[PDB]
This record gives sequence, C-alpha cells and structure tokens, in this order.
Amino acid sequence: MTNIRKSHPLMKIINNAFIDLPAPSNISSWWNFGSLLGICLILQILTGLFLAMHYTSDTTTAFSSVTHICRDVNYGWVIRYLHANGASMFFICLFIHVGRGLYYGSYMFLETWNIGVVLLFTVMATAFMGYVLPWGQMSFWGATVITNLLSAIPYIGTDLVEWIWGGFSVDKATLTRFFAFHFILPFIITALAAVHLLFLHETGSNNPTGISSDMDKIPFHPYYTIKDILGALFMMLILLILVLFSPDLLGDPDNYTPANPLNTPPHIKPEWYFLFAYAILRSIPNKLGGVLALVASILILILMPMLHTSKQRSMMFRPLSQCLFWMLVADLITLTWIGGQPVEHPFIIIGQLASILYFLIILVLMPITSIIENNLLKW
Amino acid sequence: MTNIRKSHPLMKIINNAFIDLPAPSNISSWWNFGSLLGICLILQILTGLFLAMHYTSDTTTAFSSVTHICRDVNYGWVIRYLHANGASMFFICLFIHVGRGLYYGSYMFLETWNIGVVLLFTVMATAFMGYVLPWGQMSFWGATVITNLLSAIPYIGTDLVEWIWGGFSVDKATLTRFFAFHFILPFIITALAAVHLLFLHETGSNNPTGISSDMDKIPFHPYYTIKDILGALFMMLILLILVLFSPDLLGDPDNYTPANPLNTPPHIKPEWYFLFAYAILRSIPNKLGGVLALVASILILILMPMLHTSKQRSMMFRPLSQCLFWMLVADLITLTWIGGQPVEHPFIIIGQLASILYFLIILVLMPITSIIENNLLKW
Amino acid sequence: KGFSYLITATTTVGVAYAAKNAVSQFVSSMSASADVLAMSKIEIKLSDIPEGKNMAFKWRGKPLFVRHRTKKEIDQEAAVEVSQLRDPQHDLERVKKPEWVILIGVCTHL
Amino acid sequence: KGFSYLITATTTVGVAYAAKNAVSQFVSSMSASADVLAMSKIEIKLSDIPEGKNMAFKWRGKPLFVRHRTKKEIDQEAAVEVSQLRDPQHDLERVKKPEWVILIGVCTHLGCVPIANAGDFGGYYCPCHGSHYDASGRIRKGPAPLNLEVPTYEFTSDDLVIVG
Amino acid sequence: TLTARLYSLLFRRTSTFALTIAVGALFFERAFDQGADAIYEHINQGKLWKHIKHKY
Amino acid sequence: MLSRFLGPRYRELARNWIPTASMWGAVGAVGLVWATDWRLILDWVPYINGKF
Amino acid sequence: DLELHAPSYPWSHRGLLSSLDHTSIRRGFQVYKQVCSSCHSMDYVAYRHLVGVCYTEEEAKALAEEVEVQDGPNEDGEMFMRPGKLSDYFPKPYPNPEAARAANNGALPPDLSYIVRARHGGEDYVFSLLTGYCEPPTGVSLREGLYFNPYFPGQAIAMAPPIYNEVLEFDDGTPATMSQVAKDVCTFLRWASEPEHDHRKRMGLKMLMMMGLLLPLVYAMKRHKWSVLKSRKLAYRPP
Ligand code: HEC
Ligand code: HEM
Ligand code: HEM
Ligand code: HEM
Ligand code: HEM
Ligand code: FES
Repeated sequence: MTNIRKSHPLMKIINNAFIDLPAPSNISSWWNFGSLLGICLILQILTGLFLAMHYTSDTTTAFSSVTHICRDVNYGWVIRYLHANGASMFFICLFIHVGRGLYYGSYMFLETWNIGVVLLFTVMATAFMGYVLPWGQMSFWGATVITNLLSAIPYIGTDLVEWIWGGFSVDKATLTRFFAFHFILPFIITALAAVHLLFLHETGSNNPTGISSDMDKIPFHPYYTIKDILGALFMMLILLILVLFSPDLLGDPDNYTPANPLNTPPHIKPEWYFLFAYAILRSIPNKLGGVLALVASILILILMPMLHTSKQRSMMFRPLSQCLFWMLVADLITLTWIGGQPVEHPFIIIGQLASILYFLIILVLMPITSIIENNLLKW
Repeated sequence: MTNIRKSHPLMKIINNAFIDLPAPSNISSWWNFGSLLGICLILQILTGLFLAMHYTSDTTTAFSSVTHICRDVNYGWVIRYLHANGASMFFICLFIHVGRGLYYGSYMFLETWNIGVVLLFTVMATAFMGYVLPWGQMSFWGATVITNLLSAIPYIGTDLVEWIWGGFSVDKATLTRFFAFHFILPFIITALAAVHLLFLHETGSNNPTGISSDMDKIPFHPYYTIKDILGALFMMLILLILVLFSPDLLGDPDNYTPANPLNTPPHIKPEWYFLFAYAILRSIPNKLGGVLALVASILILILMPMLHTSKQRSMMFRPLSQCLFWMLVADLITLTWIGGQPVEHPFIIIGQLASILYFLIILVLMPITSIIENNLLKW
Repeated sequence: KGFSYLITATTTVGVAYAAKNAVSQFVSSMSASADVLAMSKIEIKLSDIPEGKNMAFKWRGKPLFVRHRTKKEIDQEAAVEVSQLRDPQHDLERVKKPEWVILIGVCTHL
Repeated sequence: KGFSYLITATTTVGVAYAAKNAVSQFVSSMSASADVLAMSKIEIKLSDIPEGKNMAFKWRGKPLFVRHRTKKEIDQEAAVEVSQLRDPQHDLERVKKPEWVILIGVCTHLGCVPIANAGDFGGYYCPCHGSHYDASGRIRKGPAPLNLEVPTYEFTSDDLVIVG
Repeated sequence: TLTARLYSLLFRRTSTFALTIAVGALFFERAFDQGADAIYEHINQGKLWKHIKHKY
Repeated sequence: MLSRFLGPRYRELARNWIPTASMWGAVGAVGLVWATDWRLILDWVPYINGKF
Repeated sequence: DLELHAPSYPWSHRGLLSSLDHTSIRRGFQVYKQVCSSCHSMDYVAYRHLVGVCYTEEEAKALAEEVEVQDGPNEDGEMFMRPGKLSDYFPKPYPNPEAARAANNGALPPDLSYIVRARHGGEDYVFSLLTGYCEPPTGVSLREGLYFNPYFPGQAIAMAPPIYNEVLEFDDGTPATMSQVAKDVCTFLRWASEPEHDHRKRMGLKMLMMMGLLLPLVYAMKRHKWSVLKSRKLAYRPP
C-alpha cells in the first residue's frame, strides 16, 4: 500500500508543487505576492469570462453592451468593476513582485527571471487590449496613439500598423480582433506561469538573507498555505474597498463617453500602470528613440542578472545599494506622476531627468555601488 | 556535461513524451488517430481564433459577421470552411479513436479511459455551442430543441433551462454566453488532453496483439513521429478535399437562412455527429427516459472496463466477439441514419430496435460472448 | 482544543457566508437580465375590446391575436369534431375563456 | 545517400511551399478587409461647403478637413509669411485650388483641438502647444515638426473634388 | 553518378541542405504556380474573366 | 563573456565555424526574402521576377 | 405530400475543376437587376464584388450610379438622396419586411445572397422551379393568388411567373428564351452564394497536385526510416 498523495500522478505533481515543497522558513510577506498574482489571474480568468458572455465586440454595441452589463444585468456592475480594479491590483502585485525579485537577488534564478520578463510583456499587452475593449473615448484614442507609435520602425514599421489595425485606422476589425486576442492571451499567461513555477522548483525559493537555506527548509502545506490564504484575503480586502466604495477611482472619467473619431479628449493618458513608460516615451523627442526606450524600459530587467557584481546576492546587507534601490522606486513613481501631467514646463525637463536617472541607476549606479561595496568588505 | 535533451527541466518532459518515449514496435495505423485528434484540435484552435477575429456575437449581426467572413475578408472562406470541416473530421477521428480503444482492449488503462470519456463530453458540448454560433435557422432551432430537452429533469427542469438560455428563449443572452463558453472550453480540452497523455505514459501503450510490449519498445523519434506526420498528411488530404471540393457536403443548407424565431424548418436534424444520440433520444417515448438514455449512451463507455471478462486483453484473437463489435459499428451507423430521418412509421420501430440492440451488445451480448470463448479455449 | 477549533469554526463559517454570496452573484449573473424580464416577461393584455375583435399585439417576439370569440363562434368551435381535426386538441381543452381566446399570431407551416 | 536525401529534400521543399502559402493565407486574412479598401478609395466630396468655412469628414478613417477658403482668403494666405517658419509651402503649392484646401486631420505633436475655421493666426490655433496651423495647414506660430500632410487627389472638377 | 556528385556537393552539409531547400522552393513556387494556373485556365477556357476581358 | 572567451583556440574555432554560420545567415536571408515575397530583391532576380 | 426533387442538370460549373461561365454571370446579373430585383433583394452583395467577375470598373461605376441609394444625415438634419457608387450594396426593393409582405399577396421574397446555398438541391432546384410552372392537376384548386409549382414545397408558391419567353433583351444579343434566362440567372445566383467558386476550385487543383507529390515521398520517407524495423530478422539462441 502506498500513500495516494505521493503516488498518484496528478497528486504527486500537486504534492511536489504546493504541499510538501521544501520552502525557507524566513520567507517574508513580500513573497506572498507570488501566489496573489495567480489568484488575481484566476479571478481575472473568471470575471472576464462572465464579462465575455455579455459583451458584443462591435463598435456600435460595445459601449451599449458595457452599459447593459453595468445596469441591466443581475449583479453585473460588481463583475465589471471587479475586472477593472482587479487589473489595477494585478499590476500592483506584479510591480511589487518585480521589486522583490530585484531586491533579494532572485534574478540569480535565470530561467525563472526570463520567464517572468516574458510574463510581464504578455500581461501588459493583454491589459492594453482589454482597456481597448470597452470602446470609450480614452480607449479609442489611446489605442490610436499607441498603435501609431509602431510607425517609427524603419521600412516595415508602416506596414505593421494597418496589419494590427485591420484597416486604415482603429475601427471595427481592431476592436473585434482585440477582443479575440484579449480572450486568448491570459491562457498563454497561465501556461507561462506554470512553466515559471516549474523552473522555480528546481532551485527553490530565495530567502531574504540570500544565502542557501537548504538546512532550514519547512513543508509548504501547514505553514505557507495558511500564510498565502491570509495574503489573498488581505488583498481581497483592498480590492473590495476599490470596487465597492470608489470603483472609478483608478481610471479616467472620459472613458465613460462613447468613442468618437472626431474629438480628441482634452486629457490623454494610458492607464495608471502604463504612465511610467509613457513618461520615457514623451521624454525622447525622436519617435524611434521613444519606441526603443519603451521596449528597453522593460527589457532592461534581462540585463539585471549580468550586471550583478556584489558578492552578496541579497540586498539585506547592502545599505548604499538599498538607498539606490529606493531612489529607483521613487524614480518610477516620479515617472508615473510625470506621465499623468501634460507635457509642459517644468514637467518636460523633470521627465527627461527622471528617465536618464532611471536608466543610469539600473545600468551604472548599481554595479559601481556593488563594486565599491565589495572593495569595502575585503572581497 | 549532459545532453540538453535530458538536462533542461522543460526539455525533460518533451523528450520523455515524444523523443525517447518507449512505444510498442507493432503499433498499427489505428493508433495514429491519437495524434490526428490533437493536431486537429490545434487547427480548431488556430482557425477558431481567426473566426473570433471577425465576429460579433450579436443576434442582429452574427450571421452578417459570418457572411462578411466568408465573402469579404481575405481568404475568410478558407478559414471558415476549414474550421467547420475540421470539427466534423475531428469527430470522425474521435469515433475511430473510441473504436480502437474498444477493440484492442485499451479500456484496461482506466484513468486514461475515464479522462477520454470526459474529453468526449467536453468536445460534444463545444461542437454544440459552435453550431449555435452562426445563428442560422437550423442553429437556432436545434439549440432550442436540445436545450428544451433539459426540461425533462424533474423539479429543477424549467429553472435550469431558463438558466442555460440566459432568459426566456434562445436570444441575445444565449448566443453571447455560448460564444464565450465555446472560447474557454477548448483550452479545458487541451489541459485535459495533457492529463490524458500523462496518465497514458505511465502504462506505455496497448499494441494490437494486446500482450505487453515492454520488451519490444522502440524510440519514438525516428519512428512514429514520421508515421504520425504521414497520418497528419492523410488527414490534411481528407480535410482539404472536403473544404476545397464540397465545403457544405456535411452540413444542412437550411442553416444559410437567417435564424427566424417564427418559422420552424421542415427538419430539425442536428449535425451529423450527434444524431447517433439524438436518434436514441427520439426512441424513448418518455422525455426524462429519453434524456437519461441519451446521456447513458455516452456514459456506457465508463462501464466498459468493468464488463470485460475475456481473459485476453485484445480483440485480435476473439472472432465471435469481433462479429459482435462490427455489429455494434453497424448499429451506430444505423442510429445516425435514423436520426437523420424523420419520425415516421418505418423509422420509429427501426430506431427502437437500433437503440435496444446497441445497448444490448455493450451490456449483455459482449460479456456473455466473452464467457463463451473462455469456456471454448479451456479456461 | 475547543478554543482553537472555535477560532477555526468562526473563520470557516464566515468564509462559507462570503463564498455563497460570491458564487450566487455569478449564478444570478447567469440568470435572466433585467431587460429580458421586462419585455419578454409577462406583458399584461387588455379586455376592454369588443366582441369578435382580434386585438393586434406584438409580444414575446411574435404577434398576439387575442380575439373575443362570440357565442356563435364558441358553439361552432365546440361542435367541431376533434377527431377530423389535424390537431388532437378540443376547443374547450385549448381555451380557458371560451369568449376570450388568445393565440400567437404566427401560423405554423411558415 | 544522395537518393535518400533527395527524397527528403523534395519533401522539404513541398512542405515549405505549403507552409508559406498557408501562413500567408492567415496573415492576409488578418490584414485589411476588402470592404475597408473599398471605403479607402476615392471619396465623394461635393459642393456643400460654402466659402471661408472649414468642415470635416472621416475619409480613410481619419478626420479630414476640407476648408473652402474664399478667393479673398486666397489673397489673405498670399500675405501669409513663409520663409521664417518651418514649412513655408505656399498654399498655392499644396492645393491646386486654394479655394478648396484639404488636409488629413491629426495634429502631429500631440495637440488639443486647434480651433477650426479661420483661426486667429490664419486658419487655426492649436491650444496644447504652439504651431497653430495656418489656413493651408502649415505651422504658423511654432516650429512643430510638420504640418498636417495633404492627401493626394485626382479632383474631377470644381465643386466636384474627389480626394482618395 | 549524378546523384553521387549531387550529394558530395550540396547535401553533406545540413546548412547547405537548407540553402538548397530554400533556393529550390524559390523556383518551385514559381514553376508550380505557373503550371497549375496553366492547367486551370486550359480546363476552363473561355469562361474565366481573364479570357473574356478583351470584349469590354 | 570576458577574457575567458578571448584566446587563440577561440579565434581558431571562430574561423572554423565562420563559413557555416555565414551561409546559415545566407539561408536565413533567402528564407526571409522568400517568405516575405520581398520585391526589392525579387525584381532583380531571373525567372522568379516574372511572378509580378 | 411528396417532394419532387430537382433532377441533376449538367451545369458547366458542375465539374470537379470547372468554374462558372463568367459571361453567363454577366447575362445572369441583368435578369436579376431587371426582373428579380423588382421584388427580391441581394442585400449581402455590393457592386464592388461585381467588378472583375462579370464587369469592369467603369461599367460597375455606371451601373452603380444608375440606381439611387440612401446616405446618412446631411448637414441639415435629414436624409439626402445620392446616386450609388462602388461601395453600395444591392438596393433593397422594399423599406422593411412588413412592407415586403404587404406589397405581395402576403409572402416574403427571400434574399438571393444564399438561396442556392439554402435550398436543398441548389441550382437544379431554382432553375427547375422557374421552369416548373404548369396548370394545376385536376382535383387541386389553389386559392386566388396562389400559383402551382411542383418543385416548391407544398406546390402553392405565391410567385407570379417571373420568366416568360422574351422577357428582356440581352446586351450581347443571345436569345431571350426562358430556358436561357433561367440558366444564366441560376449561374449568377450560384456565384452570389459562392463567390470563391473559381478560386476554391483553383486552390483544390493545386492541392490535388502537390499532395499527389508529397504523399508518396513522405511515404517513401517513412518506409525509408522504418525499414530497419521491417528487416529485423530476429534469432533465438538459448543454451
Ligand atoms: C427572377 C430571375 C427570380 C428568381 C431567381 C426568383 N424570384 Fe421570386 N418570389 C416572389 C414572392 C412573392 C415569393 C414568395 C413565395 C414563397 O416563398 O412562398 C418569391 C419566392 C422565391 C423563392 C423561394 C422559393 C423557395 O424554395 O422557398 C426563390 C428561390 C425565388 N423567388 C427566386 C416574388 C417575385 C417577383 C414579384 C414581382 C419577381 C419578378 C420574382 N419573384 C422573380 C424571381
Ligand atoms: C490577464 C488577466 C486580465 C487582465 C489584466 C484584464 C484586463 C482588462 C482590463 C483592464 C479591461 C478594461 C476594463 C474596463 O475598461 O472597464 C478589460 C476588459 C475586458 N476583459 Fe479583460 N483582463 C484579463 C483577462 C480577461 C479574460 C481571460 C477575458 C475573457 C474571458 C477577459 C475579457 C474582458 C472583456 C470582455 C472586457 C471588456 C469588458 C469591460 O471592459 O468592462 N479579460 N480587461
Ligand atoms: C504572470 C505573473 C506572475 C506569476 C503568476 C508568477 C508566479 C510566481 C510565483 C507563485 C512565485 C513564487 C512566489 C514568490 O517567490 O514570489 C514566483 C517566483 C518568482 N517570480 Fe514570478 N510570477 C509572475 C511574474 C513574474 C515577473 C514579472 C517576474 C520578473 C521578471 C518574476 C520573477 C520571479 C522570480 C525571480 C521568482 C523567484 C522569487 C524568489 O526566489 O524569491 N515573476 N513567481
Ligand atoms: C474543440 C474544437 C472546436 C470545435 C469542435 C469547434 C466546432 C465548431 C463548429 C462545428 C462551428 C460551427 C461552424 C459553422 O457552422 O459554420 C464552430 C463555429 C465557431 N467556432 Fe468553433 N470549434 C472549436 C474550437 C474553437 C475555438 C478554440 C474557437 C475560438 C478561438 C472557436 C471559435 C468559433 C467561432 C467564432 C465560431 C463561429 C463562426 C463559425 O460559424 O464558423 N472554435 N465551431
Ligand atoms: C480530445 C481528444 C483526445 C485526444 C487528443 C487524445 C489523445 C490521445 C493520444 C495522443 C493517445 C496516444 C495515441 C493512441 O494510443 O491512440 C491516446 C490514447 C488513448 N486515448 Fe485518447 N485522446 C482523446 C480522446 C479520447 C477518448 C474519447 C477516449 C475514450 C474514452 C480516449 C481514450 C484513450 C485510450 C484508452 C488510449 C490508449 C490507447 C492505446 O494506447 O492503446 N481518448 N489519446
Ligand atoms: S500641440 Fe498641435 S502642434 Fe504641438
């Protein structure tokens, strides 16, 4: 006789996954944002489905269908605002997860880090498309600007724009195909997340101290299952304040206006989770330079494992590097705020300075600080 | 230091599943359909996405969208008819796969067999919703009839039917939810097919003889991979003939009339691949009895490993039982034809006998016969 | 043990309340939307119409002929043989109010 | 070995042609539909718009403005200075009939709606940032990258202009 | 043998194999499309729009 | 990616694999122009050009 | 009851790789425009599809501007009537379905954008139908307004005889015989239902050729790489 938990194929996989996985005991709260991500994804997988069954992806009924969901559908407003604010919270958790990876040197797990970068790319594309779906004025105009950015690529950049558009402008085909891609992609996100976990398991999680904790691993089922239950419920607390009390707190009110390709809205911005990249976009006067900076702002995470020169993999014992990291976080928040504001004095120069400072920190300050750091500690 | 094929954590499963997988040496062509299913599913995913590229799941524009696909979009007709005939061909291979499983005694593999039954259920549901989507006369009326069949359930019948409808009759809500369900379900089928393969790989495979081939296994890569490719090419041949020389050969022309909820078509026959159950549904005079017989017709596959009693795993060496199995196949064909025909004098009684004999073969005749040759062969 | 398991029980009872509510919102979102149960729902006809008048209506998606079947038509309908009728439905069994008979305006047979 | 690998090569080239000519099917399907092309052809612009007034459409999917500038407004754009700005491009150069000036509608350099009609520096006033396009569209008050590019056309006649 | 020279020349290297396959497809697409269009117009002569264009 | 990879054996290995890598790049270029049906190359070609 | 099925006529496009006679399509459009368009509609087909199939660009433009099609609200607040162009679908004859039912005896002329792909039998049906009109048999008394057509289900079609000898003058000069008119209109309706009918067949031709080439070689590959197992010649040598 054998225990079914560790003998049945599916039960064996689940057991190694999140039952008897040896995890470090000193895992702080910041690792909870791992599971929360999937949880939001699951919720994001769920609520969107219940949105997808009352959405007619046509430019003559999309807005009417959304109003129908919010108004004349049994508890439909709850689903819709759960979707939107869940997207906001998903990106909050994603940013915190990336920050945790940067801080405690989790990018030393190469394959997991690369897979995470891919997940970031595809989830941001998914969210952009989903925000295009409701077909508000902000939705349509942001879609026009963002797709038109692709014209900067030489030679074949022009041709991609109509291909993605499906015509000569963001119109019927663009909305329908954006609905289709926004439906399919999150399942690709799920697959890549499964591969992410697969890659993580072969080395185990990284404790805050950074040093290997193979002499202190504890089982996952009794301890961390309840910890992630607490984390998910605590996240649901904030999410329910968002949805239930002030639902449209994260979102431009102009979106609640039928999209009209004859009147640009006075204020144009992407969502709060995209304004940071929009800041670098509007920083570089050159269009092609702007698009390259857009790609690089995210792709620079791939260079991080190479730039690590400190003999410590954990940032607990790196004061100067800690100040640099918090300066970087302030830089990102400054980029977001600048993206919010229109491009005028003095926002333009502040945006240029913030972009330069962000790139300079990620590429130069952190490695030089690590080198002088090692020199300061006999290694 | 080590082969990347057997070193990379992601490459481990792929190598152990398709490259160095020990497969029986004497596997016939009847097993190639296992690949033919999966590959076909991808086309249904690949084509079905592009149909979702240009499709407004709305009562007033769904049919217009389909016509615009088949008439205006570049090579849209190719994608549409490839998708429809691919679904029909998918069911062809599904039936052949179930027949192979019944013949060569593969239902001894239990977990894979039950998972396959679940796969069958999900695929039929997916095809039902898909046929609902075009919103033709046959689409709407067949959907109405099949969902009204659920009213036979006691007590919760009407409320369940109205729940599935999303309203009072098949309308906006029904189509809109059916599209999203049809989007999600094939990914469930894909994950469940991965589970199917995972369960199968632990028990190897059943060769036509039925005896264990653990001592004649061969590497998978230079072998069947090429044979599977050849089978896929033959499948592409059949599918392309169907699409390019008679797209609507397997399909009622009445669907091309826009769905009018005021005119009952002369015939309400469902797709070709469902009549075998539909005929059974027509046979039982009682409505609840009809629904139970309809569901039990598919569910009877689960009982098969229990009913087997012949001490030989395979059907290769059981002549009388082979005659019984071919009688079963003839019964299935007869049921399909009867479901095609209306409910009149010559067809009612034929349907009654066909249903009775189809159940009798599986429940009584096959095991009783399996006793007979065991007594005949001195054991 | 009782104290710790009482904490457990309170946690799970609160979770049960929340879970039923969360899933019931979804299941009710499945249910008929407000608009569909405002027009396709019961539509309430009128009875001020005179005798032998088929008050032309359009509801449930089809036309509605509520006709005030007069006494002569009532007795003729009752006297009509059900056996010869293609439909095996008697006049009195088909109608609850003989002098007000309500039918859907669409014919069968297109 | 040559015989076997020649069989392999022929199979490979057949598969290559099939793969190209199927992925091209899919890509062209995702490309612009025929109806979009038949809408992006020559568009019907009629008399309608009277002199000295700017009116808009959505030809090609973009907010084209056709401004019927008065023959007096042609002289008023003659007085519009050229060299010292970024795009001198006299209004005669842009359109054969300055009585009927036409230009695609998007403000380059991310601008709020420049006030239409005659403007106040000659045809517009772009509020977000400088420029304030001229009645011919040129950057009137500012160095803003470039003016609203003029669509090509094969106008049938006066009061009949077709744009494309 | 011609096959032997063929193999020794441009089939031993798998990369030269790929180059041969690609340059062969370059001309195979052209030849096959021309031949199949030729067969199709020969089968349907006087019916396709191309054959009857010159009238109008 | 440092002085480790710089050495006489590594230079010789580079030279050894330059023909293969270079004509692999040629394979890629030919495949790209074929798949994209790049006119700006295909016009200069013989018989192929008659497609256009 | 009974349902007299339509005999299989030997259409030119019936062949496996035979496309429609496009000159017959040109002739069959004129009959639709001058006869069938009076009560029926082809809402799913626009003048744009006509070019390159049976008309050239200038003829398509002239034909489109022959009719008048409604455009959106003008700058005054109301509908303004304009001549048609390439991107206008075939004009509807009746403002709404109710007007169509009332104008006729009470029936509805179905749109022909799919009537060949919706009727069981296809062209052989429609042609025979248009040529199946005859005196009702003895013992059958159709109501005033109803016309007898055996092919029509119920034999009680509400259709006035649409095609009679010398109904319209074909531009090329072919005789206006009812059979010719019906044949050309049926080919045109088949094209309307299946615009890809040409290209599909062309594509099929290629699929026939290359899969007649890939299939052996791939098979030739399989037997190549599977011959090791097929010539094993095992042996047993126990002590
Ligand atoms: C001229 C070339 C044609 C063709 C090919 C068709 N019609 Fe007509 N039609 C009319 C009316 C009132 C009806 C309704 C009758 C009914 O459906 O009960 C019809 C019907 C048809 C059908 C449907 C037959 C079927 O199988 O359901 C078809 C295929 C059809 N038509 C083709 C009215 C008219 C006219 C009134 C003045 C004229 C002229 C035509 N039709 C001409 C044609
Ligand atoms: C990866 C997780 C997902 C994210 C981050 C995401 C994000 C978004 C966002 C930001 C919107 C715009 C909401 C608004 O403006 O009101 C949106 C809309 C939408 N999403 Fe998603 N989505 C996700 C998953 C899904 C899935 C899986 C589906 C399909 C089942 C889906 C279907 C929709 C639909 C139909 C809309 C339009 C309804 C609406 O905008 O209110 N989403 N999504
Ligand atoms: C799709 C969203 C994502 C999901 C669902 C996901 C899932 C997870 C989970 C559950 C963990 C374990 C818990 C933890 O350590 O935090 C984890 C770890 C990790 N993820 Fe992600 N992740 C996502 C995005 C990312 C991104 C964007 C990155 C960065 C590029 C990333 C890099 C990592 C790293 C480095 C670890 C290891 C952390 C450690 O060892 O301490 N992930 N991921
Ligand atoms: C499990 C595999 C699938 C099967 C068996 C299947 C089956 C079908 C069938 C039979 C139809 C009716 C086609 C017609 O009557 O013309 C259909 C329609 C449709 N399917 Fe699928 N389908 C599958 C996968 C998918 C997927 C994954 C998608 C979405 C990505 C999809 C999207 C559609 C759409 C949009 C339609 C309506 C357009 C049409 O009628 O063809 N299908 N499907
Ligand atoms: C979604 C559709 C399905 C897919 C993609 C699938 C996939 C596969 C594949 C690839 C194999 C290995 C090749 C083979 O042995 O034929 C296999 C084997 C098998 N499948 Fe399925 N299957 C499907 C549906 C089913 C169904 C409906 C059943 C029956 C209930 C079933 C039961 C089995 C059994 C018993 C085997 C073992 C056959 C043997 O090795 O002798 N599967 N499946
Ligand atoms: S704001 Fe319109 S040009 Fe700068």
